[PDB]
Amino acid sequence: PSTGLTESEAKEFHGLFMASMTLWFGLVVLAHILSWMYRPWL
Amino acid sequence: MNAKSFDGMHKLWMIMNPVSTLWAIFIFQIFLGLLIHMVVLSSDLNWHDDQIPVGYQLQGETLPVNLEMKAAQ
Amino acid sequence: NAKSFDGMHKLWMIMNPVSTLWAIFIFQIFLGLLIHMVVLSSDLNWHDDQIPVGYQLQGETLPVNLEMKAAQ
Amino acid sequence: MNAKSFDGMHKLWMIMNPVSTLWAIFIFQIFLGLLIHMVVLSSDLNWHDDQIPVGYQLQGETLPVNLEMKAAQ
Amino acid sequence: PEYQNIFNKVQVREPAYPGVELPKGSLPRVGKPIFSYWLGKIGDAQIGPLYLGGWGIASLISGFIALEVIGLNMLASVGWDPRLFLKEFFWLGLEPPPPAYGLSIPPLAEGGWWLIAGLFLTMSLLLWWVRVYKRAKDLGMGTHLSWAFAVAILFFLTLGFIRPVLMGSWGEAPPFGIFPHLDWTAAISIRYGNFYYNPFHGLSIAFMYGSAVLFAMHGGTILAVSRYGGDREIDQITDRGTAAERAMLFWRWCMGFNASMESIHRWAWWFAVFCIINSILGIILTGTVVDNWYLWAVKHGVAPSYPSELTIDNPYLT
Amino acid sequence: EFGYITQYFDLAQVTLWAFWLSLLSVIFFNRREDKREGYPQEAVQIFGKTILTEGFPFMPAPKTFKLPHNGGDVVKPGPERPQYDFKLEQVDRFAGAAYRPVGNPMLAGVGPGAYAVRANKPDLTNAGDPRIVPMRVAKHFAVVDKDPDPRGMTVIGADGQVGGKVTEIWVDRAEPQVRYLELEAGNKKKVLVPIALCVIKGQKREVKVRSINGIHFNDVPTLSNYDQITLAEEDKVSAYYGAGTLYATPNRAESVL
Amino acid sequence: ALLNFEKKYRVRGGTLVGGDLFDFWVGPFYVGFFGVSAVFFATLGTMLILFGAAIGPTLNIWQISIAPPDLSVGLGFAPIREGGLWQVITICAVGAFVSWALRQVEIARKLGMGLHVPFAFSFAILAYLTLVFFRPVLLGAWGHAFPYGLFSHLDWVSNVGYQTLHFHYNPAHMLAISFFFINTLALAMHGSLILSVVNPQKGEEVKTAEHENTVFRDIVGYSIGALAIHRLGLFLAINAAFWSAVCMILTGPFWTRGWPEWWMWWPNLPIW
Amino acid sequence: TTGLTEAESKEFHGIFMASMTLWFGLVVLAHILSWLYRPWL
Amino acid sequence: STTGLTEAESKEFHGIFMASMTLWFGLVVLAHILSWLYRPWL
Amino acid sequence: TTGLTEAESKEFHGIFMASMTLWFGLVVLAHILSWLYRPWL
Amino acid sequence: EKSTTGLTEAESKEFHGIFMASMTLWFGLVVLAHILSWLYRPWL
Amino acid sequence: KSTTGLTEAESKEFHGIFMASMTLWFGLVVLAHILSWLYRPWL
Ligand code: BCL
Ligand code: BCL
Ligand code: BCL
Ligand code: BCL
Ligand code: BCL
Ligand code: BCL
Ligand code: BCL
Ligand SMILES: COC(C)(C)CCC/C(C)=C/C=C/C(C)=C/C=C/C(C)=C/C=C\C=C(C)\C=C\C=C(C)\C=C\C=C(/C)CCCC(C)(C)OC
Ligand SMILES: CCCCCCCCCCCCCCCCCC
Ligand SMILES: [Ca+2]
Ligand SMILES: [Ca+2]
Ligand SMILES: [Ca+2]
Ligand SMILES: [Fe+3]
Ligand SMILES: [Mg+2]
Repeated sequence: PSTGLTESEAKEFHGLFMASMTLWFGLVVLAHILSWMYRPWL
Repeated sequence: MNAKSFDGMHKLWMIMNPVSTLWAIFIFQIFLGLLIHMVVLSSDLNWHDDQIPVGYQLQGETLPVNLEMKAAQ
Repeated sequence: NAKSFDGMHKLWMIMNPVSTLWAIFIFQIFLGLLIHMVVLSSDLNWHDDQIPVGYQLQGETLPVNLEMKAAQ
Repeated sequence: MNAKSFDGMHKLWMIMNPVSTLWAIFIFQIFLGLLIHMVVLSSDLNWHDDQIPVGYQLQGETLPVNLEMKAAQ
Repeated sequence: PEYQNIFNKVQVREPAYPGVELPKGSLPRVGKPIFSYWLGKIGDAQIGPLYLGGWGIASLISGFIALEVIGLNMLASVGWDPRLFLKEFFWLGLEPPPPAYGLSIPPLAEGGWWLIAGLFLTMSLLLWWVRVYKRAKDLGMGTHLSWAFAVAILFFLTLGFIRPVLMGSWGEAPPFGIFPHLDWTAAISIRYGNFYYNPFHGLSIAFMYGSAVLFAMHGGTILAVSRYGGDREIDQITDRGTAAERAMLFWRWCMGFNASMESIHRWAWWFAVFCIINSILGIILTGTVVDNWYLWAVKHGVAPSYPSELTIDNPYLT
Repeated sequence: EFGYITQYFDLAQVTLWAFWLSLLSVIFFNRREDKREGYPQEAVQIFGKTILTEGFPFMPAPKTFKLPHNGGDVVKPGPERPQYDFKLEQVDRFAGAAYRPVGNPMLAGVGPGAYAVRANKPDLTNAGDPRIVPMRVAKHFAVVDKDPDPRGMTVIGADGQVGGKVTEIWVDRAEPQVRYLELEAGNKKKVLVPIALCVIKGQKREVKVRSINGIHFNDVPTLSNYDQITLAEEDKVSAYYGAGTLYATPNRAESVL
Repeated sequence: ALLNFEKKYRVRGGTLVGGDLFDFWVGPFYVGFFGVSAVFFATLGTMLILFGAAIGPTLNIWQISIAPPDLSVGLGFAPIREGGLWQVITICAVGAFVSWALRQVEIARKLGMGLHVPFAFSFAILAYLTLVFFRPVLLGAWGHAFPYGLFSHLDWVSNVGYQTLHFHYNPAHMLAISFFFINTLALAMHGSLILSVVNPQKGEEVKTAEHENTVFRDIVGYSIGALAIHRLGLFLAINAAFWSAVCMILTGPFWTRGWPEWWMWWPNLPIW
Repeated sequence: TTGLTEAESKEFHGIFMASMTLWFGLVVLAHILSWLYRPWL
Repeated sequence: STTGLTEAESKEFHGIFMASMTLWFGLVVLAHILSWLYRPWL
Repeated sequence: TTGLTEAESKEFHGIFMASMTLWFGLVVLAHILSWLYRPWL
Repeated sequence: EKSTTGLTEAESKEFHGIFMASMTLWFGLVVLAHILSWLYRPWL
Repeated sequence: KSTTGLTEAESKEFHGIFMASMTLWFGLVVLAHILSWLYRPWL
């Protein structure tokens, strides 16, 4: 415990971190689909 | 292994500080956002100055009122 | 995927609320100034586009100013 | 809810200092006032030098007394 | 005469000091401290240890990538010969893109390496900023050193990124050399009509002269009362002794007003920062608002007017 | 046309005004911070009455330093400790005249021999220990060879006479360096001399102290406990050596040319 | 007015010239023989600058100018309207600057302290004397010095610089600029550090010397010390002034080509 | 943290909101006058 | 407890924070609809 | 916080508002005269 | 005497397991990106 | 005397793994160069 978090606290943080990152990447994908529909670059 | 190889992963936050990491991630994301927008604006894909769907400065120079005033001088 | 964000309110037990509020406000003001300046430097500029009319040009061609400039 | 969600808002002043905040707001507003006036004065919307409703330097150069004095020279 | 206190006559050693304890959760400090006799003749003799965390490693990776790029292009400009590199070293440089390319990304040997080195140097300085801030704040001190550093970074970004973007060309930025960057300085003065008639340039020169004056005055005054324990400024601030009293009487009697042992450091701070603030303001207006500083100074009633006696005929009018 | 003008008002002009106003305003704030020590000042009136004046701009509101290791609070601008008991006679009958010491000038505490009234506690390290200590209390220090060890040398005193002999070195633990030399004088007392008033000659094995005379080393102020020094005592010692720069010889205060 | 603690330090003695006649204060100032001299010379110089502005074309503050003689006068004496006024003012200026330094010495002697400040001022004085006395004497004419005028001494600086095609390549000029830049950097860091240690994070105690050492050893790996930074300061400022004086005594008297051509000694070493 | 109780905070909030509303009203009025005199869009 | 807020205080703050952020984003959307009606940029 | 009681604050507020009103009155008068002499819009 | 990190042998084994798994996954993604790029714009 | 605190057994262990790793690295280098020579010979 070099950060002072126990294993339960780490599990909790990890759960919410992974959920948030997944939601963020979803929004990124949506932005790119719109951009491809408007101005395809490849 | 290869199915349950990433089960210890939650222990990451017992060696890395969560709040420091959050702040680092946010700052890096903002910097990268600004950078990619500036890189795409400096290419052929630029969307502010492409005069689509219309050029507005040129539209203002050729209004009938402005033309009639510029004729009178 | 609907019970994933339950513990979210605990965010404020590790991040200071007042510092975060101030950071957000300052960042938003800086970004507001920046985007206004970036759009004013483009073809979308709305102060100098002479729409709906050019005002300096309007002042140069007033009949009183024209008649005074003719007497010179 | 959509009406009762801003109830505890008044507690804002239990974590933010009211006097500091007031001073910050006032100073920021004055700075922004000066800035917007200067930004609009540097555009086509300028209202001091547009020579409307009349040009005053030009009016002074063509007064009959000044013209008659400049003719005698 | 009397001892002037310029060199240490007798030196003493104790075991190295590892440093004030950091908050829990920190990385250890790297290095075993060594001692320098020659550095100890004039100052502190210990070298190291050093703190390398997250931000100061990303910085130092960025900076060294940038340095490798700059060095290799300077070396390619002489045909890879290290003998010629040492021979003509002050004349070599990495040059910006040709101005006709605008703000696009040019090919690599016609300005793209300049662009790469600029990007990596920028990132290096911003990561270093975060390091300086956190290092001062983790020990519980005020963050005054980060404010001044921010001002300096802003001047580096103004001449180099902000002004070239506002002008529409990367070819308006300095190159990476010694004589090449001096040439850039002279040319930008010649093109925009004489920087001596830029008023922000005059004000920053006022504050650079003032920095030298003020620091000669302060360094002198504290060495002159170090016999009464004046070099220990924190104690003279929180418990005013005779050293501070004599130091403030000297200036009061000499020029009519004085500062205190804590206030003189605010004067120092500001004199060093106004120099660079005026630097930013003077560069940001050149070219984008004013096209000839001498004609500006003539329009606002500033330039002298030497007597003529002759007439020279402009041959473009004939 | 080479110098044609389109418009008189521009941005450079306005920005220059703004700078004139942003300076002119840090001057104000710095001048106010300058007056947290030594104020309100004392203005002498037409016929001798003294009032407290405050200057332009006025004094700031007090701020607090919180000293470490329960070393108390310091408010500034705040009260002052009382002066001691200097005696002085004015020389000419006007407010701007100079003063003369009344008794023995060396033992008077006026002129370059004045000192301040500090706390009667030692200065501390980050751990709570006294900062300036003799090298027998700090058992980990050593003089670097390559340098003349002053322990043993004599203390010639500016007129050629001997003052005493060096017996100890006083070090600074927070920043390792020498601060004082301790010596035994002619009447067998232990007195200190600051290292910044000593010229050390290794080969002659002498320490020359140009400030005071040889017989003057008998009257240097002494310490309470010889395992530490307090702020007050530092001031007294240093001030005694500084009084000799003008009072040692009767010819020192007497117009070079 | 006197400070709270000032009265016990206002004693007599410590002077160089004069004696007990000029040993008094006027308000906060200390006068002395050299105080009288300095104010005398400053007043006279100022009034002569103003008169030289009155006989010129304008009293605009930015466009006043008093110029030195022509080069044909040599090291002689010029008419009042064509150079002699400049000579009288440049005598007054020297008188005032030296008076200032000696008054400083008197004050420091009275307060019991070392003579570091007048000694550092001496190098500014030396740079001025290089520009008005030494360089003109070596080149053979007073008309090689600069005129007295804001904006008008800047025209002098510009044209003198371009008499060597590119003055940036002057070696002593490079060295002096190095010292100027490093001095501003050092002053910023010193100011910041002391302020930071006595104004800590809200609700903390004043920090110590150990904190001062630790912060710079953490950031950079080396800390110079609280007494050596004052030394480093005196050193950088004095060196800036010194190498400025050298760079001007080299230009004209000892080198008449372009300054880039001097550097040609380096790539012509027979060792590459 | 600021020493204000909940009643004092409620009081301050009341007056703060009233003042901000009045200020924004004056801003809107200034812009209506400017649009009548010199329309910019 | 690193910030000294309990769990109830954090819940309260979170409620009002989310409401405020939603209102701000609503105003942003409205500004962009007006701008698109006046001067379309894509 | 400022040492003023509520009565002292009421007194100060009375005179402050009166003075500010008089100042703004004088400003309005100056602008009416300037508009009569040299209209700028 | 010798430089150590305070990890026992069990902790080192654990860290090593997860480190190797993560590195393998990262390299897999890199290979996939390059196959797509070769299909779109071959460079050799 | 300058020393690292490793005994002789620890040194033997470290040396074994160090030599294995270096050999594997050099093998990969040789493979990269054979491919490059097949594609674009430089001598
Ligand atoms: C031709 C190219 C397209 C374009 C293509 C893309 C593509 C592709 C992307 C963007 C993305 C973004 N674009 Mg875009 N974009 C264009 C023109 C613009 C213009 C403008 C002036 O023209 C602006 C101001 C924007 C601004 C933005 C941001 C909203 C966003 C980057 C956010 C970020 O950096 O998060 C960094 C900050 C954090 C990660 C902080 C952590 C999370 C914080 C706390 C929450 C912030 C909320 C976030 C801003 C989204 C809020 C929306 C709500 C869900 C309703 N774009 C043009 C038209 N743009 C990216 C995006 O939308 O991400 C989803 C993206 O992938
Ligand atoms: C085209 C012109 C050339 C150029 C031509 C010259 C010339 C010519 C000179 C310099 C000199 C200098 N140049 Mg150059 N220089 C150029 C570009 C630069 C650039 C740059 C960023 O490009 C920099 C940073 C410099 C920097 C410098 C300094 C090294 C030096 C000025 C300091 C000095 O002289 O102190 C010395 C200080 C003094 C002379 C001050 C005297 C102080 C007196 C004693 C006290 C006065 C008190 C006053 C009257 C009291 C008023 C009292 C009121 C009550 C307040 N130059 C360009 C390329 N440069 C000057 C120099 O080196 O001279 C020695 C010099 O002559
Ligand atoms: C084409 C452009 C128009 C123009 C368009 C606008 C528009 C649009 C606005 C202004 C606003 C302002 N204009 Mg205008 N303005 C023009 C020309 C001028 C000229 C001039 C020399 O030509 C001047 C001197 C002004 C000055 C002003 C200020 C009165 C005001 C900025 C207030 C501020 O910064 O508060 C900031 C400071 C604070 C908030 C601190 C606290 C203030 C307290 C509460 C008291 C201040 C008194 C207040 C300014 C006026 C109240 C007077 C009434 C009797 C209540 N304008 C030209 C004609 N102007 C703004 C305004 O009117 O606000 C309502 C505004 O929205
Ligand atoms: C062609 C381009 C359009 C234009 C397109 C846009 C678009 C799109 C947007 C703006 C937005 C803004 N525009 Mg606009 N805008 C134009 C021209 C102008 C001009 C001018 C002089 O020409 C000015 C002065 C403005 C000013 C503004 C600000 C009111 C606002 C930026 C807010 C901010 O910075 O948050 C920074 C500060 C904070 C976030 C602090 C948080 C909130 C705090 C508590 C208080 C803020 C009050 C807020 C400023 C006002 C809203 C209150 C309402 C009366 C209810 N625009 C031109 C005509 N503008 C933004 C906006 O409206 O936001 C909703 C926005 O999305
Ligand atoms: C075309 C332009 C007009 C012009 C248009 C305007 C307009 C519009 C205004 C002025 C205002 C002023 N003008 Mg005008 N003015 C012109 C030419 C001049 C000339 C000149 C040399 O040409 C001068 C010297 C002045 C001077 C003045 C000041 C009296 C006054 C600003 C006061 C101030 O700063 O208060 C700030 C200082 C304080 C608040 C400190 C406290 C003041 C105390 C209480 C006492 C001061 C007395 C006060 C200044 C005058 C009132 C006294 C009466 C005799 C009863 N104007 C030309 C002719 N002028 C302003 C004004 O009249 O104010 C009411 C104003 O609104
Ligand atoms: C013609 C060339 C191709 C191209 C050829 C390639 C090739 C080949 C590769 C990329 C790769 C990447 N490309 Mg590409 N790419 C193109 C155009 C783009 C554009 C754009 C604006 O045009 C963008 C923004 C990107 C951006 C990216 C990144 C997603 C990715 C780099 C990851 C990284 O930096 O390491 C960050 C690494 C770390 C921080 C350490 C390890 C990561 C760990 C596990 C934690 C980080 C979180 C997460 C995994 C981050 C990556 C997100 C994805 C899930 C991979 N490419 C064009 C069309 N690109 C690389 C990639 O795919 O990696 C898999 C890669 O090999
Ligand atoms: C015309 C020239 C050829 C070319 C000829 C060569 C030759 C010859 C060599 C390389 C080598 C390399 N080339 Mg190549 N290369 C070309 C174009 C590229 C391009 C590109 C964008 O064009 C890239 C990104 C690369 C990248 C690389 C790296 C993978 C590698 C250097 C590794 C290193 O520095 O380890 C330094 C780091 C360490 C020693 C630490 C330990 C290593 C870590 C753990 C893993 C690193 C990657 C590893 C070797 C590969 C993954 C593991 C294996 C799949 C098992 N080449 C062109 C097409 N290149 C070298 C190499 O691959 O050796 C193995 C090599 O000898
Ligand atoms: C042989 O040597 C080896 C390889 C072994 C290494 C040795 C290294 C050596 C000897 C290096 C010598 C270096 C020297 C002498 C360097 C001289 C440097 C000087 C004096 C430089 C002076 C000024 C340069 C400046 C001010 C540059 C400013 C550039 C900026 C701010 C760049 C901005 C670019 C950005 C932010 C990127 C934008 C790109 C993008 C992608 C957004 O565009 C769209
Ligand atoms: C009433 C008796 C005193 C007379 C007044 C003193 C006048 C002083 C003389 C003027 C200055 C002297 C000129 C040279 C001074 C030294 C140069 C450094
Ligand atoms: Ca478009
Ligand atoms: Ca418009
Ligand atoms: Ca008008
Ligand atoms: Fe200092
Ligand atoms: Mg070049």
